[PDB]
This record gives sequence, C-alpha cells and structure tokens, in this order.
Amino acid sequence: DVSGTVCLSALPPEATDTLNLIASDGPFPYSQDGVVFQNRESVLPTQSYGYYHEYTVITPGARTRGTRRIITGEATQEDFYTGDHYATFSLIDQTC
Repeated sequence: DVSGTVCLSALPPEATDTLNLIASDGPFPYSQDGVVFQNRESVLPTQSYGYYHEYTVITPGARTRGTRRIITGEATQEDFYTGDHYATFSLIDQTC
C-alpha cells in the first residue's frame, strides 16, 4: 500500500533534482537510473511489467546509492518516493 501523499517541498531537496532529471530524460548520475522496478513485493498497485521505473535520490555524503528513490508510474504525475529502500512509499504532490 502507499502511505499517503507528501508535498514535494516537504521532501529532501535532492528529490526535486531527481524529478527535474526525469523531466529532461537525464542525464542521470547512476547507471541504475531508469531501470524497470518490478514491484515484486506488491507494495505498489499491480501493473504490467515496465509500468514502473526507478531513479536514485542522492543521499548527501553517501558512498553508495543509499536508500532513497523515486519510482515513476506511467500515469500523469504518478511518482512515489521511498526513503527506506522500497519498504514504504508516499505519492509525491508536485503542486505544493
């Protein structure tokens, strides 16, 4: 399930950076940005394979990709944030 909706301005600033890169189709900093997210655990709504894609939200100071991600869905404005490596998600509201 999705935990609720959160305004973009209430998320870390790096989530705004990642969304700007998604809108321009990159370039992205990590080679894993843009791969399909399988939703194997069925936390997000069930969809066809390839409906969801994953992008890194950089964690300042981290040596690795860390635990923050944006998952896009194919629908308009359908973007989810996770800060715990896919355990929980919130829908991003870009209007606030």
